[PDB]
Amino acid sequence: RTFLNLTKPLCEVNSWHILSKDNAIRIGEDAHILVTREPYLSCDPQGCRMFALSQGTTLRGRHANGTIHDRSPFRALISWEMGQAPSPYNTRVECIGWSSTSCHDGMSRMSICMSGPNNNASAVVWYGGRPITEIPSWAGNILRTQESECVCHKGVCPVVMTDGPANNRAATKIIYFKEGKIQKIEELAGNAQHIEECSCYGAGGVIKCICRDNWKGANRPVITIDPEMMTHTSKYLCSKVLTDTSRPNDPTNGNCDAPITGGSPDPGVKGFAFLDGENSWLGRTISKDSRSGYEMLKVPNAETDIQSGPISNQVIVNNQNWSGYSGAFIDYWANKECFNPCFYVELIRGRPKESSVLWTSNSIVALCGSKKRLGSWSWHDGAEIIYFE
Amino acid sequence: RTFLNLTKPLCEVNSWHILSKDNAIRIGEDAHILVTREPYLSCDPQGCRMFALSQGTTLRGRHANGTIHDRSPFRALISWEMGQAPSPYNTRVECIGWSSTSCHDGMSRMSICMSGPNNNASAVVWYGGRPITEIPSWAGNILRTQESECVCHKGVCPVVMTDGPANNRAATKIIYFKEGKIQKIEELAGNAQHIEECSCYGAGGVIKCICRDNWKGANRPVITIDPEMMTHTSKYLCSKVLTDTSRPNDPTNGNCDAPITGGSPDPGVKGFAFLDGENSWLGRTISKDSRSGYEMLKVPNAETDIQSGPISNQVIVNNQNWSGYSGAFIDYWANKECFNPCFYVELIRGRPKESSVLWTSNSIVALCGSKKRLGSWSWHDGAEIIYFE
Amino acid sequence: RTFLNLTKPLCEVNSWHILSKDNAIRIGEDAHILVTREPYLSCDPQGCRMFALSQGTTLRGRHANGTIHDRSPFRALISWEMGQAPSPYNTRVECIGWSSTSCHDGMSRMSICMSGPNNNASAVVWYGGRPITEIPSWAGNILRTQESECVCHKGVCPVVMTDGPANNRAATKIIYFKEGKIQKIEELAGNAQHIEECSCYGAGGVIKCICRDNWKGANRPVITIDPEMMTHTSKYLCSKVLTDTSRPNDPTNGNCDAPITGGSPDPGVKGFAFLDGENSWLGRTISKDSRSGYEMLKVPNAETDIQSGPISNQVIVNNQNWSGYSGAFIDYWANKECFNPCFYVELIRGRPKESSVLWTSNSIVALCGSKKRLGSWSWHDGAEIIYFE
Amino acid sequence: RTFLNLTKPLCEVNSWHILSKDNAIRIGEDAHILVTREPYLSCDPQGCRMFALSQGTTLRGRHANGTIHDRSPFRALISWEMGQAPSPYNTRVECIGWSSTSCHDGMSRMSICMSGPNNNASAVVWYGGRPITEIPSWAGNILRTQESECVCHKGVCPVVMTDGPANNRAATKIIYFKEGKIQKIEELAGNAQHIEECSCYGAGGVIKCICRDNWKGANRPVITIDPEMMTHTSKYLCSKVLTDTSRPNDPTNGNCDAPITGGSPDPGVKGFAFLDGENSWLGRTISKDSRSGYEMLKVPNAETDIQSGPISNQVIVNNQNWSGYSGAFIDYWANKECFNPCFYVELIRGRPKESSVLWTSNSIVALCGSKKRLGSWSWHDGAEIIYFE
Ligand SMILES: *[C@@H]1O[C@H](CO)[C@@H](O[C@@H]2O[C@H](CO)[C@@H](O[C@@H]3O[C@H](CO[C@H]4O[C@H](CO[C@H]5O[C@H](CO)[C@@H](O)[C@H](O)[C@@H]5O)[C@@H](O)[C@H](O[C@H]5O[C@H](CO)[C@@H](O)[C@H](O)[C@@H]5O)[C@@H]4O)[C@@H](O)[C@H](O[C@H]4O[C@H](CO)[C@@H](O)[C@H](O)[C@@H]4O)[C@@H]3O)[C@H](O)[C@H]2NC(C)=O)[C@H](O)[C@H]1NC(C)=O
Ligand SMILES: *[C@@H]1O[C@H](CO)[C@@H](O[C@@H]2O[C@H](CO)[C@@H](O[C@@H]3O[C@H](CO[C@H]4O[C@H](CO[C@H]5O[C@H](CO)[C@@H](O)[C@H](O)[C@@H]5O)[C@@H](O)[C@H](O[C@H]5O[C@H](CO)[C@@H](O)[C@H](O)[C@@H]5O)[C@@H]4O)[C@@H](O)[C@H](O[C@H]4O[C@H](CO)[C@@H](O)[C@H](O)[C@@H]4O)[C@@H]3O)[C@H](O)[C@H]2NC(C)=O)[C@H](O)[C@H]1NC(C)=O
Ligand SMILES: *[C@@H]1O[C@H](CO)[C@@H](O[C@@H]2O[C@H](CO)[C@@H](O[C@@H]3O[C@H](CO[C@H]4O[C@H](CO[C@H]5O[C@H](CO)[C@@H](O)[C@H](O)[C@@H]5O)[C@@H](O)[C@H](O[C@H]5O[C@H](CO)[C@@H](O)[C@H](O)[C@@H]5O)[C@@H]4O)[C@@H](O)[C@H](O)[C@@H]3O)[C@H](O)[C@H]2NC(C)=O)[C@H](O)[C@H]1NC(C)=O
Ligand SMILES: *[C@@H]1O[C@H](CO)[C@@H](O[C@@H]2O[C@H](CO)[C@@H](O[C@@H]3O[C@H](CO[C@H]4O[C@H](CO[C@H]5O[C@H](CO)[C@@H](O)[C@H](O)[C@@H]5O)[C@@H](O)[C@H](O[C@H]5O[C@H](CO)[C@@H](O)[C@H](O)[C@@H]5O)[C@@H]4O)[C@@H](O)[C@H](O)[C@@H]3O)[C@H](O)[C@H]2NC(C)=O)[C@H](O)[C@H]1NC(C)=O
Ligand SMILES: *[C@@H]1O[C@H](CO)[C@@H](O[C@@H]2O[C@H](CO)[C@@H](O)[C@H](O)[C@H]2NC(C)=O)[C@H](O)[C@H]1NC(C)=O
Ligand SMILES: *[C@@H]1O[C@H](CO)[C@@H](O[C@@H]2O[C@H](CO)[C@@H](O)[C@H](O)[C@H]2NC(C)=O)[C@H](O)[C@H]1NC(C)=O
Ligand SMILES: *[C@@H]1O[C@H](CO)[C@@H](O[C@@H]2O[C@H](CO)[C@@H](O)[C@H](O)[C@H]2NC(C)=O)[C@H](O)[C@H]1NC(C)=O
Ligand SMILES: CCC(CC)O[C@@H]1C=C(C(=O)O)C[C@H](N)[C@H]1NC(C)=O
Ligand SMILES: CCC(CC)O[C@@H]1C=C(C(=O)O)C[C@H](N)[C@H]1NC(C)=O
Ligand SMILES: CCC(CC)O[C@@H]1C=C(C(=O)O)C[C@H](N)[C@H]1NC(C)=O
Ligand SMILES: CCC(CC)O[C@@H]1C=C(C(=O)O)C[C@H](N)[C@H]1NC(C)=O
Ligand SMILES: *[C@@H]1O[C@H](CO)[C@@H](O)[C@H](O)[C@H]1NC(C)=O
Ligand SMILES: [Ca+2]
Ligand SMILES: [Ca+2]
Ligand SMILES: [Ca+2]
Ligand SMILES: [Ca+2]
Repeated sequence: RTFLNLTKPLCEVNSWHILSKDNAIRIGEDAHILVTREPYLSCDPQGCRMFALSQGTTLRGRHANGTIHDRSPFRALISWEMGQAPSPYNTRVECIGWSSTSCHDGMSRMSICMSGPNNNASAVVWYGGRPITEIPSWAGNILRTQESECVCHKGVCPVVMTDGPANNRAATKIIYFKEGKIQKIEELAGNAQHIEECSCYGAGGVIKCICRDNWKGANRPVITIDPEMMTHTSKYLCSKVLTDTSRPNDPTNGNCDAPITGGSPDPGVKGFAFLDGENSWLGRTISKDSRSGYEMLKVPNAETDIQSGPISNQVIVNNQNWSGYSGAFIDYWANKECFNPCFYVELIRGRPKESSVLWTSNSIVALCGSKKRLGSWSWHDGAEIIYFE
Repeated sequence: RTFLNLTKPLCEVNSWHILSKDNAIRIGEDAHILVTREPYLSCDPQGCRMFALSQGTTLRGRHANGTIHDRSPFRALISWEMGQAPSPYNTRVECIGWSSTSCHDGMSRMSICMSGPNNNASAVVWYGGRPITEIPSWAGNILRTQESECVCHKGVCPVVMTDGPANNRAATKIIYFKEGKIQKIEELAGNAQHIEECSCYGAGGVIKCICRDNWKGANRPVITIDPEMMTHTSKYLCSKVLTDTSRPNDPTNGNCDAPITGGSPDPGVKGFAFLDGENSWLGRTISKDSRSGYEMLKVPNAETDIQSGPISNQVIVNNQNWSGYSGAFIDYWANKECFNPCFYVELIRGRPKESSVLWTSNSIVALCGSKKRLGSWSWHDGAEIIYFE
Repeated sequence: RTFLNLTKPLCEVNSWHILSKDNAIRIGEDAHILVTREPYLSCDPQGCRMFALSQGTTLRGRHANGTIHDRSPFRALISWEMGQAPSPYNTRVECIGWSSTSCHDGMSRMSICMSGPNNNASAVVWYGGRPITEIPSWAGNILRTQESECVCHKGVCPVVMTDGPANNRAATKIIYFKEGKIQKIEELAGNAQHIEECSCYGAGGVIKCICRDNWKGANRPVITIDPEMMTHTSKYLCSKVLTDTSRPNDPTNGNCDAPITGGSPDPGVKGFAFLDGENSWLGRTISKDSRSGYEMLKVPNAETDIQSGPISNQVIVNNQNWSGYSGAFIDYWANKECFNPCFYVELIRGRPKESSVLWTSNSIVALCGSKKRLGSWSWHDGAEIIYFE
Repeated sequence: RTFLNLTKPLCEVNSWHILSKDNAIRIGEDAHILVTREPYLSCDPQGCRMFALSQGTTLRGRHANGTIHDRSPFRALISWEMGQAPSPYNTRVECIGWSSTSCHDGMSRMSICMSGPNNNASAVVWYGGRPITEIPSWAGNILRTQESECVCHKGVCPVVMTDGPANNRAATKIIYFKEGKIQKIEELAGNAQHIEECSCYGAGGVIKCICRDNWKGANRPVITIDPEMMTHTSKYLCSKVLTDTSRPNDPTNGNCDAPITGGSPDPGVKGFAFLDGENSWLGRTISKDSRSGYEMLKVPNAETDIQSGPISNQVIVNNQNWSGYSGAFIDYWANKECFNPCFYVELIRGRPKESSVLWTSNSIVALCGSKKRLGSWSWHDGAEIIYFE
């Protein structure tokens, strides 16, 4: 039992295989399943777990009414065994709040939750199930973080947090933790103009965080982190293949160093990418307007080449079904010589796209890379909204 | 593993961070959640757990009708993983009865329940999950105890118990346990005139229990116990900031050595304080009349100065929401050179304040100290009573 | 871990303290609780568990209809953590069938279930969770066993089984198991004329089993087993305090060596006694006709003196409430120099006594000895049958 | 822990004893039980577990409507503690998909699930709870596998898989795994003309797989695997006692090297046999047309002798009750000098035979061999379909 070192390179990926699917909304039509959103997965030496923000109600409960609302005192980060649906009976409360991240350093799990009023939020940083550190809001406007896993190297786990406007310049910082205790704080530097909801992974001693610019860019920011020196750089994905939502049509040429703007009507969604030269994969919603569909695109040199475009594709969720947030995680403790990319998609059901119900929740699907050429089908949520009417 | 000793000082506390919230009434509107009251938390080397007295029914069950009643043969002390709500599926029965305390000595957990008729109640003392000792009523009138955790030092865990009237002089004893066996029994000594429902914590080799005088006093008794010498003293909180409910307006001067009378309509509520010179915090309901709201007041020298008043505050539960009991606990096994104060508030829903339902139950919120200046918002229960009509 | 040796005497018992209560019918009015009957408790080095025969349905399920029926292919011996109610989610299936026993030898648990048709039943004997031995019916008429725990000594665990009529002379055997394998089989010897449902405990190298004569006697048979020699004797309880149900009024003199007839209208009920000279306690129903109420009577020399009568009494279940089977168990792994007697009462609800519902089920209460003089109250089931109409 | 080696012979079997029964449909009438089909059991050093393919809904859920359908993105292989019913709360997700196998090699469990569209399905091979290998369809037509446990020897676990028509010649392969990695792939050889849903067990260094010829034969194919050389042969069960469903009347002689055709209206059902000279047992449905009843027949030399017929029988499920799939498993880690045959019967309820409900599910019964002559009765599902109307 030792601190995780990000020594290994990323595995070659040619297609994506199914890892897990919880069918939460289908099950929760009758069983006692908690209302969630903002899910993710995170692993540790023993296996992987699902994580999400509970709304502190079940899906069939009367309190599901009004769960489109983002921030309340009734939310918490919960975790559970991968593949089960989240019930009041099988879920571990990691921390209390309405924005989270979590990662395992090889010894113990760090979980962070922000809570409080918009003008005076605070994070509590847990390690090994105990609270270690608290961090007050520095800009007085919804202190918040990744909504997917963080990554650790030799016990140091960088976390990206933002405080400030969601629709204008904000105050992002990279906080470097060890055993839950702040080792260093950096202000965001570089050419990314706005940072939300980073999706982060490690390979060859480098952590890359692929984020949501909610202010300008339909191209995604990328923060590159050295967890040994505890330093970073930022810019945008170079590729012309735009991967936020909403977004305009892909232009001739992307831009490494500035946002590519446009699209309607929404300013962003959490997303991810794996960036490894020829071995690069970008996720995005199929729709360039709405959180519908989900596709993986193999885009060689997406990180460096403004003319890069897709050479493969795999549909994860068909464009007749609702998607949601997406994020990266890796089973860093697999018995492999390489770290194999994995990702999840949040399958949002209910408001605001399905207004015949009073609630908003999600289910989860997760996939990992394969070097083989595997066939694909759509892993949509599967619930019938009529049954909830 | 070793027996806990209380040699560490209390941590400096400048504000309170969220530790846990179970949202039990919201969840229990639809899921199978047990009806409880008299909750608390208690920790051990592995972590902290939630505790409460079940009523032996679920919240939506027909048998929730009538659960304002305090003492029945269907009640039990239950414990569960911190943050979950208490269901029939995730709860451990610690002991049977209708008044309890529990605490971990570093090796094993002691749990004590009282049961029986009013005139012939008895305690059963459990240690490591096995029954060790039984204690028959000495005064023939509802033998009872703290309703929050006890504290242990070098194997010795003092517990404060009362037997006798709730509205007149009663027979309080301090019973000193080791591995669930009585080491010594003391009658209450000193200037506290009536003792109920002590909230106790250790620091600096000293256990302080802040109690409820249900006879005359709107100021809270304080018992100070030396667990090495197995002796105690008692008096009242000196501060003019009165902390029982009901209470009169705060007077110009408190009284260290007599009850301050007044207040309407209720004789008392379980509460707590942390008393550490300048580093002193008093909890109380916001209402001076009713169990609504909850505030933390930093009252330097509350223990010693009749003129001591607040220098800061933090609303825990707004005064538009119901509160209930509150009590002290500490994670004495944290990785810290000091013991950090924690507390909970019982958020009572249903009767008698909400008589549109037939039941009485509660949810839990718990917070711990921070040296930082954290923002705050109200952590009220969050259930809509209309949904239960 | 080591094999249990019955090296200690019984503890002195002056009164009985509450050990556990599951409130299963109150909870199972709304939560998913299995229909059961024939419960017991059994301990091991880690603590004690509850056991019962499930009916393979929940209480509120439609399949609860008709659960007065004793023997179906849907029944199983389930065990669960002491104090919880038995749900589909917290119960361990020990074995399949409609009559059982179970005991822990200090290394692993042996469980035995009988199943099959009346004329062709069979036992399966499990050890450490694996099936070891099978035993075919020898008399072609409902091969069956204790319905409470067995007892082990130096790895030898005797079990009493009957096969044959319930209303005439039957073929009872004592089978001595070690690690689930048969060591020896004895035909019943001595003066007991009919044996059902033995309740057994150990002390001082002797196992005593207090049974139900369903044929003739209102006095209970007593089998005395030597688990080292693997031999036994039998007779009846001597006391004039008759403890089966139904029974006649207590005569002025018992009978050590023949059944005392009389009683209407029930031929018997499972019960128990602790027999230890002056330290002897007899349980029975308060009603002499019906499974109503439950009392403990201290009857010095009940085992040897036909004139022995009660010197003290404790009501366990008042005679306005339903009782049921009762049986013995001991926490042989307690940290005491003596083995402390415990018992349980099955609190039967529904048919036949409560015919306004379609089901028959039970809850459990359990108590253990105290040397103190504890007060008592009634530990009845607590469910309101009207809520199930 | 060490790799399992198939060193032991089969145990003599003269009758079958009950091992487990989950009563899932009875319980699931009211409790939250997943819809399933294609169940099995599989053991490991600690005991045995139940397995099945969930439909990603509860039985009383609205999503149970349409669960006759075989292949959806909402299915998964789930496992749970033997004898419990499968709920969302007690089931482990082994892998995602709509065809499976699993087996333990003595060190860890391998589980394999196929998912995807009919023309582009893929297997994912898990070991120790982590994905190891992926296998794309080779024939573009529902890559699929055993639907009961595989068997391992010295770390090598062969698995039979088919891809191609269900009603014509298909491409079957035997894939030999070690630690979830492919050691060798063989095309099916020998005289079996069509292979589906193999039921496999090991004894004396040989693995025997008794399968389903869904194209022609009402006699069952038998694949014999040498797990050290990683080679096999195939033919049919010799015996005139035909054991697929549907089937014609048993002919005067069977045929070891070609299918015996006929029967109406269905082309096959998954089944099993244990083949060990005299000590040979064949399962089959009692009906020759429908999945009704289930019987075990002792058919000496069924593997070699075309004139072999039954010398004994045991009814497992009477012919007034629905059966379903059946399969082999063995507790290879029992404390016996032989490996004792076990099997399960899938008890299918709902569509198509019970059209008054919208769903299809099942419960499980499992039995193992006994050398004794045990009595038997019918272990039918036991649910009342009227309660679901
Ligand atoms: C970001 O978050 C942080 C932390 O969550 C937060 O920090 C707080 O900042 C405020 C100032 O903005 C601090 O407030 C101070 O509180 C001091 C003590 O207040 C309590 O006690 C008062 C005295 O009570 C006694 O006597 C009265 C009158 O006779 C009697 O009613 C009482 O029963 C008792 O006997 C009391 O009046 C006061 O009441 C307020 O709060 C209660 C709930 O507790 C509420 O019910 C009341 O309605 C009322 O709101 C309170 O209970 C106080 O002495 C201090 O006042 C001095 O300084 C101010 C300048 O700020 C002067 O105006 C004043 O003259 C005083 O000399 C001041 O009010 C608070 O302590 C901080 N808390 C912490 C934990 O740091 C920030 O506000 C947040 N930022 C944003 C933008 O939200
Ligand atoms: C605090 O709680 C404790 C714990 O429960 C409690 O302590 C008990 O105190 C009472 C006295 O208050 C003690 O009662 C004694 O019991 C003796 C034995 O009684 C049993 O047997 C009697 C005879 O039974 C046989 O004979 C009759 C024919 O005579 C026949 O019907 C029977 O079938 C049988 O053959 C029997 O009469 C008696 O019945 C009582 O109790 C049963 C429940 O078991 C109930 O259903 C009946 O309605 C009835 O109440 C019982 O079954 C008894 O010998 C003894 O009598 C002497 O003492 C009293 C004074 O106490 C004298 O008045 C009398 O003349 C005798 O000299 C007495 O009844 C009991 O043993 C204590 N138990 C323990 C565990 O200590 C405290 O009272 C509680 N305090 C408060 C304030 O509530
Ligand atoms: C077994 O399943 C396999 C796994 O899914 C499958 O293998 C797949 O085979 C298909 C057909 O051969 C291959 O498709 C090839 O894909 C590349 C990549 O195409 C993607 O990118 C292009 C270009 O996008 C950009 O420019 C367009 C054009 O101007 C803009 O609109 C856009 O915004 C971008 O700037 C895009 O046009 C493609 O569009 C397809 O896919 C999406 C979903 O991702 C649909 O929404 C869309 O309508 C259309 O169907 C696509 O996004 C392409 O260049 C080649 O020409 C070819 O199309 C897959 O790559 C291959 N996948 C893998 C993982 O191997 C097998 O086909 C399947 N077998 C069977 C029998 O079903
Ligand atoms: C305690 O329970 C014991 C456990 O069950 C039980 O012991 C059983 O005792 C019975 C009665 O002695 C024995 O029966 C014997 O069985 C053999 C084999 O019978 C099976 O095979 C024959 C031949 O089948 C083939 O040919 C026929 C006709 O041409 C075809 O129809 C069939 O397809 C085959 O091609 C078959 O006729 C038998 O049919 C019976 O059983 C089936 C269920 O399997 C029913 O559907 C059917 O109606 C009929 O009842 C059977 O399948 C036979 O050859 C002997 O002559 C004799 O019948 C059991 O073998 C024996 N079992 C064991 C495991 O020991 C005890 O009886 C019981 N005690 C009490 C008191 O109940
Ligand atoms: C869902 O929640 C909304 C918001 O609380 C409920 O709408 C309120 O209903 C109350 C009681 O009738 C009104 O007095 C409020 O003014 C309404 N508020 C708003 C914002 O509309 C609605 O009733 C709930 N629906 C259900 C079915 O519970
Ligand atoms: C809640 O509990 C009360 C008390 O048992 C019930 O009130 C009784 O109702 C019974 C049955 O109709 C009447 O005979 C009595 O008049 C009532 N007793 C008292 C003290 O009021 C009430 O019915 C229960 N309510 C529900 C909905 O279960
Ligand atoms: C069960 O599932 C079927 C299939 O989805 C449902 O049938 C549909 O019902 C809707 C609403 O009545 C109709 O618009 C469609 O025409 C039907 N579709 C088909 C394919 O038949 C059926 O309603 C469901 N039944 C229940 C009780 O949920
Ligand atoms: C507050 C800004 C932030 C990022 C743009 O909004 C997020 C957008 C969300 C969204 O676009 O769906 C939902 C998130 N729950 C919300 N985060 C919080 C903490 O409320
Ligand atoms: C019996 C006196 C005691 C302290 C005043 O009453 C308490 C008051 C209560 C209260 O004020 O809410 C509830 C407690 N459940 C009750 N305790 C018992 C054991 O019934
Ligand atoms: C079959 C005789 C036996 C003992 C008299 O009957 C018992 C009586 C019972 C009873 O008196 O309540 C219930 C038991 N479940 C039953 N046992 C079985 C195996 O059916
Ligand atoms: C696809 C052919 C295959 C074997 C003949 O059909 C099976 C028949 C079934 C059956 O006969 O009941 C149900 C199985 N779930 C199905 N398998 C799959 C993967 O769909
Ligand atoms: C108290 O516990 C601490 C930490 O285990 C230990 O170092 C110290 O010696 C203890 N003091 C006493 C007097 O037991
Ligand atoms: Ca954007
Ligand atoms: Ca008071
Ligand atoms: Ca009798
Ligand atoms: Ca066939």
